[PDB]
Amino acid sequence: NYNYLYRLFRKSNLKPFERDISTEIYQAGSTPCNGVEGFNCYFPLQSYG
Amino acid sequence: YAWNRKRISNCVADYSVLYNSASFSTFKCYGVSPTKLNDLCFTNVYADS
Repeated sequence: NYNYLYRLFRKSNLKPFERDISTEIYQAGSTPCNGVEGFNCYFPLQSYG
Repeated sequence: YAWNRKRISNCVADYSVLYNSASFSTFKCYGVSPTKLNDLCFTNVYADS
């Protein structure tokens, strides 16, 4: 049941009572990202097996 | 099996031009932070090359 998704990291820290739907990625390392978004861009969200 | 143990520490883990060096393989370590290395000094870190 991979329909449930969860973030991998947020540049900012938590914030009580707020929902974030951003899907872009940050320049972390290895293959940080292409341009701003696209290929070689580890998705911020991963599902549940 | 005889992996090294040299205590490479109390030094400068400079990476400014190293990161921009595309030919370089990898220097970002999640351990503390990819950025928290330049002036960061190691307690007793031992290389195991």
